[PDB]
Amino acid sequence: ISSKPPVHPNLNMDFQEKFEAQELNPFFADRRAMRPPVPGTVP
Amino acid sequence: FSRKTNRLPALSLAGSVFGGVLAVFLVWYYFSPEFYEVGYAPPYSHRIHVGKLGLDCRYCHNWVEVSDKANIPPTQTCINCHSQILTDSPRLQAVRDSWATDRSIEWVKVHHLPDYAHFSHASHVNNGVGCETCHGRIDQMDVVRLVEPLSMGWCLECHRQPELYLRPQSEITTMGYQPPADYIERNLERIRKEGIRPPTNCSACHY
Amino acid sequence: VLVQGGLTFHDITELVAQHTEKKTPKAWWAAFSVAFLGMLTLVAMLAYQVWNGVGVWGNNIPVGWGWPIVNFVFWVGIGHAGTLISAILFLFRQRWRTSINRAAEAMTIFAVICALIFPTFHVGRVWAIYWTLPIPNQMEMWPQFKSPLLWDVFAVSSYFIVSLVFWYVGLIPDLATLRDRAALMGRRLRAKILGFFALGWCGANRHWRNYEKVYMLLAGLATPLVLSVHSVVSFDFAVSIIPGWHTTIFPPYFVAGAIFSGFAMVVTLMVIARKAYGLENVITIDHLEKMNIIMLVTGTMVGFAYITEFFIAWYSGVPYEQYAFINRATGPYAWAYWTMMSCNLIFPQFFWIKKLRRNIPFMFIASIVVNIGMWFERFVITITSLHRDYLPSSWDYFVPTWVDVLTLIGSFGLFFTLFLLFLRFVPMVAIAEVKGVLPEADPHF
Amino acid sequence: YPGGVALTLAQIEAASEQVAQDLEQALAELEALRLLARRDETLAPYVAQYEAILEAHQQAVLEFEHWKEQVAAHPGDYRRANRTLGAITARHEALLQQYADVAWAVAQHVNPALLARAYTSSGPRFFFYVVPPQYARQVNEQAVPPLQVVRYLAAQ
Amino acid sequence: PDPITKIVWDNVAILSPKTAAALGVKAEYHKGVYIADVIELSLDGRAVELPVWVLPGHPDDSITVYLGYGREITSTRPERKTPFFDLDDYTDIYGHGAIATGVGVNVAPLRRPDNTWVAYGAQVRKTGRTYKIVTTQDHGSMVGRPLVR
Ligand code: HEC
Ligand code: HEC
Ligand code: HEC
Ligand code: HEC
Ligand code: HEC
Repeated sequence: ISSKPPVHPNLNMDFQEKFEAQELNPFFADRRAMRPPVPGTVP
Repeated sequence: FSRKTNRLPALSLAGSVFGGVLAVFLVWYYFSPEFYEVGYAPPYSHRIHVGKLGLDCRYCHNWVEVSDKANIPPTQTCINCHSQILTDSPRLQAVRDSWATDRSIEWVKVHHLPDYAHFSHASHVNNGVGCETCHGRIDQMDVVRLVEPLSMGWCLECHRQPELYLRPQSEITTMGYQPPADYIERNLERIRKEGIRPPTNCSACHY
Repeated sequence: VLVQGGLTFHDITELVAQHTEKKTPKAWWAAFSVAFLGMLTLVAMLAYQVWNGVGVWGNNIPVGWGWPIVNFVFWVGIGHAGTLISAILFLFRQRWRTSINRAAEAMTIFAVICALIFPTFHVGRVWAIYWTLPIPNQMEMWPQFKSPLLWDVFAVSSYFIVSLVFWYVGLIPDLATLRDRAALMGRRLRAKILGFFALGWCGANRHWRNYEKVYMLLAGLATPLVLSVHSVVSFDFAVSIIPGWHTTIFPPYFVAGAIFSGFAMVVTLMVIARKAYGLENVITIDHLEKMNIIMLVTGTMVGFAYITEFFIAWYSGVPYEQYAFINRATGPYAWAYWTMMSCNLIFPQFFWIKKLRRNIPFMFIASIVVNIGMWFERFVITITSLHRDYLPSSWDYFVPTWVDVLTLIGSFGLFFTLFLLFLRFVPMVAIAEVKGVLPEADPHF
Repeated sequence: YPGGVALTLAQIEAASEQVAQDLEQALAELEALRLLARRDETLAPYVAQYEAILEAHQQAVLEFEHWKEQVAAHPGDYRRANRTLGAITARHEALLQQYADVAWAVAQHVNPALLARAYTSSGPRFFFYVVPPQYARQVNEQAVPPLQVVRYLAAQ
Repeated sequence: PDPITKIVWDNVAILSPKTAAALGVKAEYHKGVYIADVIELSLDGRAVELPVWVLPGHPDDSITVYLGYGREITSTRPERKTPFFDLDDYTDIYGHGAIATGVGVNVAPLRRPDNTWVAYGAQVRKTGRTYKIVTTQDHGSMVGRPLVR
């Protein structure tokens, strides 16, 4: 219902300063956290 | 001084009593500041891909059976079919350009419990929990209501009272699922056998 | 006789009225300046704190605490003095407390205010402290009642209340007196309407008997609480595994520290509440004389424990507890403990000379010095065995920052700031019972 | 909290009976292990390595009565059955799992191969793009014995 | 922390108490922070100073000056000032510059490249600027306690 992002008072640790996969990364050209791998790499 | 302050204990008492009444019949603490229908970049409209296209959920929400924090799909999934099915709309030119470029689709999200309380769908789904219970009945949902709060006090009611919810794992992703009668006793025989033993502790998700 | 004053029942009302009659003091205008400036320095560094982080205080991790909680034990240990001369002195019914009592729970309640701020603020996450309370919160979570840091909360959130409600009830006849004066002689006609805290007072038989048994009740029902409040605030130390804390004599001890701290400040207030704005006829100097005994009681009961500490190091201590007190005397804090124990022992055993040293000016220069050891007593006992505890790896001196000291100072600031504030509004002396106890209120005439 | 405690009291009984039937099996295997590997291995810690679990398993039986009787004594508290049942199944599946870890080493010395019927043997998490564990739990469940592990070694 | 001495953020010179008590320097601490004297060692007219710390292990007439720690670094990011009401200097370890600046003194250029680990001819000069040097342990030598046995 409450169409906006709802009030969470303590935003201390919701959006951690580190970023998990599939999350915004405000550094790179493509705003993206994955940074896909170079070809030829092997697990 | 004043003659009719016999009425003054009333507003002292009653307004103090109403202090309790207004406190507890007003809280709605994780039900009012949770639910919302956000405006995406394109509207996905789960209604259409599910409610009249008959797709189950593992198609584009892959890695929910095996991973933790299952993925929103890439753009590539839409390019399976929306490369050559529609090719017309002024609704997903972001999508076609995104496959033709590198800027991924600017997806907002919901259910974002904090990243100090981890979670794993596969730990649940493989053990028989359905999306009707937790992410709501999506089959008729143009945009996400997040009808469940996904807060702890509700997250934990299942880990204390699980057998009211868990599914038999046969066709778990079925929004039109009424469970059977004698549901509970048909379930506890699995917790006796499958031995799921849900967590009650701090170690599980908060680390 | 225990008050020296050529008074009758009326002579107090004209006088304490003159102490609350008109609003034009000048020394006030200086105290409310320097004290509020002290309070300004407090919050100037206390929100500077929370926007930034705890470590601006001088706390390393072994000594996690430093001066703030030290001051919490101070600014609550200082306060038990006021409530117990309201309670104890009625239990033993020495008929003697009346000259000073009503000014004392002030000296407690404001101490408890500037005390309680520390547990709310030496934490790093202040905003997330309501979790500490047992509210059925937004999840199925509740606090942990095996934690004396929680007992402190209920204790102080009860001790602020019981001491208040026992002080507020203590001062009903004042508001009756002032409500009675506001009509015929006083500030305004609209001070009467402010004095509804009288709560329909008439001094009747039907409820005055009840007032006595209630004052009896809270006496015999706040003392069992006082002996649990500061004991809780000692339990937090001694419950631990630290050798300098786990010694079990501490809860009686710190209580005696609260005596030997609190009266060591009340005398500082009474001296300065006796020179310029004083009651020669009601604050009899013989009162302070018989006051410093119960100080000097704890001038030696505090001393006996130091012997036990210093003894059990030689009797059956752990090889760490053996070292724990050699640290206290010999080590970094030799400036503290040698002088502290000596300060808290010399001056009391140098106190009783000229029949308890009735002389008033010695009181100020001594009552300070008796108290300065208390801030050391809790900076010593807490910290001197909190480093050098069960490892050499956790050996680290405690360097207190320049913000540690402005909070200490600010605690004096808010104390005087708010102690003076209501004190100028409420009456100082327990004028109800003064004229009711020692003077000719007795029916034998 | 659906209908009280008396509902769960049937399944908690159904767990304790599995334990009682395993008193036979574990103590039966404890005979068989002394018979199978008489001298084919060190066996001095390694046999007692199997016995050390056994005194715990039997100790829990008297407890599983005490656990249970504290529930059936008063059926008015739902927050004890789910827990006593979560404790039993864990204190049960553990001892099943601890029997196995000591029993797979038996084959590990008699056979030079701890067999490919040992465990799920799925792999790490990045080996899910190839092999979801779903496949594995249908391998492990439908292949691995809980306590038919050494009777299986009667076939060897 | 180095394993020898739990030292961080500064190059050092470690030596015996017998040379220290025959040279005139110490690792005195009256605040549990190890205030330190200096050396101002001088080789061929290429002298620099550094904190002297002491260890009861090393032999006569020898000091093990560790390298690195004197490596000037040039920053592209700002120093990130915030108001005096806010703490940044104590926290923003990457703030005042990049890290390698001024953490110690550079020592590599002093030696002779013949057998280029050792060196002679350090006309030591116990001079001032006696500044801090920080550790985690801060102490040592348990008093016969049960911690290693
Ligand atoms: C089938 C039964 C399920 C499907 C399909 C999905 N879920 Fe879940 N889910 C839950 C939470 C608390 C989150 C947030 C994750 C986080 O913040 O770390 C999610 C996440 C998703 C997502 C992606 C959104 C995201 O990246 O956060 C998808 C597509 C998704 N879930 C689909 C909670 C639960 C839950 C209650 C236990 C259950 C049973 C499921 N989710 C199961 C399914
Ligand atoms: C692709 C064709 C999809 C199908 C079929 C289903 N989902 Fe969906 N889902 C998809 C996208 C691209 C998104 C992003 C939301 C947006 O902003 O448009 C979603 C969203 C969800 C969510 C919420 C996740 C979030 O954004 O925080 C959930 C819980 C979810 N989807 C679940 C779900 C289920 C259970 C489905 C089948 C029953 C299903 N989705 C279909 C992509 C696609
Ligand atoms: C093939 C299996 C499909 C996949 C994969 C996805 N979509 Fe789809 N989508 C599909 C059809 C057949 C239709 C049309 C049905 C109708 O009611 O007209 C759609 C429709 C949409 C729309 C609506 C377009 C509009 O009305 O303007 C959108 C916005 C849409 N689809 C988005 C979408 C996305 C973002 C997908 C991947 C995440 C996706 N679809 C997958 C068939 C298929
Ligand atoms: C049913 C309605 C559930 C809800 C809602 C949530 N969980 Fe769950 N969870 C459920 C079950 C039946 C099980 C046990 C499966 C088994 O075989 O063990 C679990 C287990 C977990 C675990 C397991 C520990 C792990 O593997 O790391 C975790 C961490 C967990 N659940 C987390 C979790 C969170 C964070 C939830 C809400 C926010 C949540 N669960 C809800 C069933 C249900
Ligand atoms: C999942 C497996 C959890 C378990 C078990 C426990 N907690 Fe929980 N907690 C969890 C989530 C997903 C959330 C977020 C709710 C929200 O407000 O959005 C929480 C919340 C808390 C909090 C409050 C944090 C806040 O920002 O308000 C606390 C203090 C907390 N949880 C503590 C806690 C403890 C002490 C638990 C067991 C020891 C515990 N939680 C269980 C997830 C889960």
